[PDB]
Amino acid sequence: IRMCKDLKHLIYYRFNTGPVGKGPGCGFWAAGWRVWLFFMRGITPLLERWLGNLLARQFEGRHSKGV
RNA sequence: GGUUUCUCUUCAGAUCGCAUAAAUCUUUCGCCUUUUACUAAAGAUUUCCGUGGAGAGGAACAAUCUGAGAUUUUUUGAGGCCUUGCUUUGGCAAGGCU
Ligand SMILES: O=P(O)(O)O[C@H]1[C@@H](OP(=O)(O)O)[C@@H](OP(=O)(O)O)[C@@H](OP(=O)(O)O)[C@@H](OP(=O)(O)O)[C@H]1OP(=O)(O)O
Repeated sequence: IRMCKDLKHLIYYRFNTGPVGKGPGCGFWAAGWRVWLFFMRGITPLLERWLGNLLARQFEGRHSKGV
């Protein structure tokens, strides 16, 4: 989130330079899109393992003593 | 001595990736009632998103294509001839010849 905020500042202070002002008209979404896809690369196996454990506890049942 | 595409197997020691996430363990910090979820540095490992080389099989298209392959100076007649020793009998070593 912090990286995205920093990127926005960078983009805005390369955008609002000449006659353009502080309007909401700047949409240059490639950098934040890159950041959230690299996050999604990292968060795919962790969420896969977590939801697999959730489904296995939902269907196989919870081991009482177990480990 | 074809291209394109799909799948499988094997090897990566190249910035395998002119990009970059996450997790585990051991310690140091910070926040701090306690536990997750946390802070950010190191080390040891992993997973994931991708990649390169080689081989094999399949499918669709061009059906070949791409190759490798002489006289006029200095590289051709200034060529033949008797004698002495050896003849090693194809001639060698020495003289005036043309
Ligand atoms: O720095 P942030 O906290 O991330 O807020 C910014 C900032 O607004 P603030 O100055 O008030 O903090 C920008 O403003 P500028 O200084 O660059 O002019 C910009 O606002 P502008 O559109 O007017 O440039 C942008 O706004 P937005 O993302 O809507 O485009 C956004 O403000 P927000 O946090 O409200 O979104």
